[PDB]
Amino acid sequence: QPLLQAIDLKKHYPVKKGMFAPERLVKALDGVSFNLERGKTLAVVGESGCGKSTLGRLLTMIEMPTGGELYYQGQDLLKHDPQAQKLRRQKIQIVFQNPYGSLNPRKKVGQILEEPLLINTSLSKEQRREKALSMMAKVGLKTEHYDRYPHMFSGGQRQRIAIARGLMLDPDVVIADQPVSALDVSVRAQVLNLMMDLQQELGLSYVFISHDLSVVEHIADEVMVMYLGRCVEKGTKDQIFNNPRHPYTQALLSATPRLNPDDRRERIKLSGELPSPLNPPPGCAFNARCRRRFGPCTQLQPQLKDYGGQLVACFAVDQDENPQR
Amino acid sequence: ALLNVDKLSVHFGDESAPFRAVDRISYSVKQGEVVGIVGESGSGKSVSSLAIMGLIDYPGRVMAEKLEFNGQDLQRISEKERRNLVGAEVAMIFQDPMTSLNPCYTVGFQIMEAIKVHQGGNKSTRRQRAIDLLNQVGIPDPASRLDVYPHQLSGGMSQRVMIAMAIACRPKLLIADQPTTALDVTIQAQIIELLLELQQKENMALVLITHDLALVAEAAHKIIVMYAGQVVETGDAHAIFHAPRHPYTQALLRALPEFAQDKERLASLPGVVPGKYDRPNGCLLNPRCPYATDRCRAEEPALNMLADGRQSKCHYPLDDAGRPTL
Amino acid sequence: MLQFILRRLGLVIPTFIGITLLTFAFVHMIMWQQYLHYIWGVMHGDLGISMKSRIPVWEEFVPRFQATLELGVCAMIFATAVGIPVGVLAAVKRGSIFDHTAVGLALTGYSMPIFWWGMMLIMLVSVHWNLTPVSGRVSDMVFLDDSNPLTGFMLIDTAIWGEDGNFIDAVAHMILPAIVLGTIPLAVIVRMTRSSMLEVLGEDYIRTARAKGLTRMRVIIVHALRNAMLPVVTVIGLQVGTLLAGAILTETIFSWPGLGRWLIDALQRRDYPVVQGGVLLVATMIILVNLLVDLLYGVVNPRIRHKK
Amino acid sequence: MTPLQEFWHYFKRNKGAVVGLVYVVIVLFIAIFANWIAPYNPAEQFRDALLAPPAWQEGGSMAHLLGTDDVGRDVLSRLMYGARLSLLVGCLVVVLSLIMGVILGLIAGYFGGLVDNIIMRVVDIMLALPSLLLALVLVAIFGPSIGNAALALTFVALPHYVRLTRAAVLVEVNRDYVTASRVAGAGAMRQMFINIFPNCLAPLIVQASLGFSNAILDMAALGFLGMGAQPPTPEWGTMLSDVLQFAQSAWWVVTFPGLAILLTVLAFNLMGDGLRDALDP
Ligand SMILES: Nc1ncnc2c1ncn2[C@@H]1O[C@H](COP(=O)(O)OP(=O)(O)NP(=O)(O)O)[C@@H](O)[C@H]1O
Ligand code: SF4
Ligand code: SF4
Repeated sequence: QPLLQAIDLKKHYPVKKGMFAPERLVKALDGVSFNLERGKTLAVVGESGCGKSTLGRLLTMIEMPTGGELYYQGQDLLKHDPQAQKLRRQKIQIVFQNPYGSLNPRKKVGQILEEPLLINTSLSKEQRREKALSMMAKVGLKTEHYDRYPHMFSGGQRQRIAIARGLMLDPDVVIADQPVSALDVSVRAQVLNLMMDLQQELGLSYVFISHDLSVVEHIADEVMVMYLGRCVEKGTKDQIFNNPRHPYTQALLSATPRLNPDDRRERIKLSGELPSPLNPPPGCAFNARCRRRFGPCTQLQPQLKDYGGQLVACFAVDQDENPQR
Repeated sequence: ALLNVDKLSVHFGDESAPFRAVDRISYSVKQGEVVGIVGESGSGKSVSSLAIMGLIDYPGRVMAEKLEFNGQDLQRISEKERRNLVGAEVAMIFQDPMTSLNPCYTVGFQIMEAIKVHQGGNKSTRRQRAIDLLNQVGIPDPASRLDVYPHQLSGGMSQRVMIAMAIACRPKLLIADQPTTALDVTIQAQIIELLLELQQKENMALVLITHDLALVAEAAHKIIVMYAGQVVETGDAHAIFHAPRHPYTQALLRALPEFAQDKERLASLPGVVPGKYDRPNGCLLNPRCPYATDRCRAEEPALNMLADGRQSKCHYPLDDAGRPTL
Repeated sequence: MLQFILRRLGLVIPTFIGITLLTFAFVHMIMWQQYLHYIWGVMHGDLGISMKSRIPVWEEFVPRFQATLELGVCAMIFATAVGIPVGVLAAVKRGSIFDHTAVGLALTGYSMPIFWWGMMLIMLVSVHWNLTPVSGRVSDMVFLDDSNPLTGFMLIDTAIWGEDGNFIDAVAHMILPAIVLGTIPLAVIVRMTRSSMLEVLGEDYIRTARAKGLTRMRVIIVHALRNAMLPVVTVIGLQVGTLLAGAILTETIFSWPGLGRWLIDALQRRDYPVVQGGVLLVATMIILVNLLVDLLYGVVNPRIRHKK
Repeated sequence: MTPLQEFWHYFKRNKGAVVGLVYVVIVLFIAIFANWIAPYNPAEQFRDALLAPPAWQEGGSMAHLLGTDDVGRDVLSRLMYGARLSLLVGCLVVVLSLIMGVILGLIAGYFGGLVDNIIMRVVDIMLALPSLLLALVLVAIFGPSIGNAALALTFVALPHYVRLTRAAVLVEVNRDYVTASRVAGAGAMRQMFINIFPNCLAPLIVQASLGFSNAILDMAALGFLGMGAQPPTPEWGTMLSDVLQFAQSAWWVVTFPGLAILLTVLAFNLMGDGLRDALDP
């Protein structure tokens, strides 16, 4: 039983083109599924509007899904029962993209860290402070920082406070919504080192959401590539960065810049711009942009299939692997 | 050289204790050259560009020995004569494409205004030129695009309009401050590709300033590395990221995932960038540097010109083995 | 634009039905279908009889509405024509002696008791310096021949059908009322024009305007002032609503024929029919002015105009 | 620095603000200790002197510093007792309109939905008629008196504070720290009063000082029109009720009550922009 099962998660927000128009669904997420196991990072990669941050919000129940199943160790988290609410509130936690907006600017760092323990635990004030001090210690802040306001800290130190608040209930899963994107190179390195040291000590699993493929290449174990709310390709890090099968994965891994002249790759020349989810194209969502476009691609929606242990959704790969078509 | 910055300095605040946002920097740009400027927050990259453009406002003060562009001293020319250069021989693209265009006027007004101020001409010829110029940046259906307000564009389309508006009068130098932050990876590849096709077709110099070293290593010929408001290394793109001569450049590379053997821990420097009150005596990296020695606290390092043609602001420039030449 | 203006109508109608129900509660208490009969009364013009005059509230309202509208447009023409240039100039010259003087005088005008300011100007520039007339909309020397198709607007009627000097009387009586009433509008417009201009002069599109090599004039007039006038349009709407509070105060000391003097006299004499009907006629006109201003904001602002 | 000392260090940059605060302090000390400081009782009619000039003007008397009104009462003692009633009504108007208005604005902004529609349509109906005209309608129905004027002013000032609190709360509720506490398990009473309220407090401290300005202007206006306080009461508005007849006979009677009002309101507006300057980066 994997630590977290997602089965067919869907998020279909409804919208109005003004008063007189009929309601229409923006299918912001459709049909994602994964197994996450204890001590591993699963990475979600894709450009803007791919659904990657409506996912994560579903996994932490900031927003309720419009279909699918979400199991922690065989217990369905999507039940409304208070007996299940306590479990999901302890076990699954989030670190947000913005270090300036995710901390309350009129509370002391001690209060930002004690708030989770007031709400969820029996602990007296004397015990609560020792958990907060020991957690600041674990993320590399000082005891003297306890009384300071978040405006007294650098962007890197603010992300360490956000991580410490997440870790405060001793979780098993941390969702990380683009967590080092706003940071400079030398402080990005320290926040990445910290997150991997916490995975070695606590045994956390991360669902890590990122537009930077370098960092994913660095930290991830499995990768999900997403386009227009659907997964396009899923596999181990080794497969995705050495034998990418999907035309969009091949485009991301070539549009990503690299230092070493020996690490250059074939240039793939994507035209146009990302489809609006409010006006989605028929068939495969990449058919407006794909080099490999074939007869089925404008008619039918591709589904993930297993090719050599790597899942991919593409009618051209189906024809490469089954020449009988 | 097309541009000749010499001992440029830019200060903010009271003259008894100034914030040295740029501190005695000196660099040059040749015709048709692509120059990268790289450095983390607080490094001062943008302030040299804003000083050439005259965009440093009332609390800030620009001092230099030589700030020649195209043979014109940008510190001695009048406001009349500065407006003959800015937007017509030197032009600039900025970081946020969603706010860089004026909300209240169409894309076509904003391009046709730039043509009017430097080249004049009737409505017909200015429209035709905006059409051609939107064609040149790869806009789909230019004609129908002129009457489009900025809130109707995407971020990538809005950078393409900024490039169109900047190249309108055929400048000799194009400056780009982080043109691809907060923009998607496949759009970033298109924008840098477009700027490099324009650098080849128009023969213009391109100064490309960013925090991402990998983008610059692909695009640029020559790279300038900035720390704490001053230049710390200058050299060819191919060499600077393979045998770095300054300890900051070495650390800035070893902190990138590119050199990580899978899960092996990344290197970093201790400490933080020296802002207004934290300025060290001697070398500015001295609070942080692995190789620090007493000379580096007594005496500020010269920008030493090395035998391979590169420059390093260090007393003990790194050998090819990555160790100080004590 | 339709999917914007139709939502402004969608907020106006519940507000308007509200004022008809609350004024119904007031005329009933001083057969739910008695509300349908009362709004039939309102729509057929059958507002009550004023207890002292014994004349219908509508027959009294019309002349005084006119007389209030002259003074209102003069107060706003003064406040907008003086205020916007001073606000632009102050923001363009930030920290200058001009900027401090403009901020200080705008605080002084926004803090001022309007009735007292009128008494000080009456005392100074009609009693001690004998420069302006002390009261009234026009002097007793003006007698317009009724046979002519008079508009009821004294500036217009005396310009077209007056004898020699009668228009000069009609303007000389109006300048003190307009300056006194227009002082709070002018103070709000100078303040809101500065703050709106200074936030705009910080925006990245003005860095682009200077980077294009434009003259400072084009940067202020063309690029800055259009973005800065969006909030100015807004507050001008709040002022042309709230202006009738200044009318009650100014019309009393200046003995002006006007809605402010007719309403406060009715309140002091407990002539409930005038205040019961006049609250409906004031509140409906506030709703129409707000509705027009929102339509103006919709055409000016291209984020609202072009979205749908 | 600590938030209180950082506030003062920034507030002290605005000299005008300091001037205003000085003034404020001064008039509050006059308002408290009026019974000891003021020369004569507010109601005492002299008759050996009647409409006599200020102490420096010829035919005036140095016994009555700011001269005398038409029924023989000293202007200086009356201005000081006017200060009591004007600042006391400012306190009730601002304190009750903050308490009721901030609660309704948080209830409207956080819970949203039907509750927001009911609150905001009621506030929009309440603003469909000008401030002073709605207060006059209330006071004429219930009766002219200082208490009825203070209550009418609290009721009319309320919608402004509701609308301003809601506008601040909707800017906070979308921010990630409100979501983070919602995921952590915080209930609505905690989210409103322990998390959102201290973040939206910055505008309300500005609007408290700008609220004193409108409270004493509208109370003076009410007084002037004979609705706010009755003729014997020493109130700055009432003192100007019927004075325009004296524009030739006695300039002091028309001048000093309104100059005092202007000074007071200007002082509080000075503090208002001083607080604004101290509460943004
Ligand atoms: N509450 C919402 N109602 C309607 N559409 C929404 C809502 N939230 C997000 N969307 C749309 O859902 C699509 C994708 O969701 P979003 O989380 O924004 O994408 P992402 O790729 O995960 N993150 P980002 O990089 O910021 O675009 C976009 O078209 C959004 O505009
Ligand atoms: S399904 Fe067709 S259009 Fe889609 S990625 Fe595969 S080949 Fe391209
Ligand atoms: S000059 Fe000295 S302190 Fe500076 S980088 Fe080199 S070795 Fe380090």
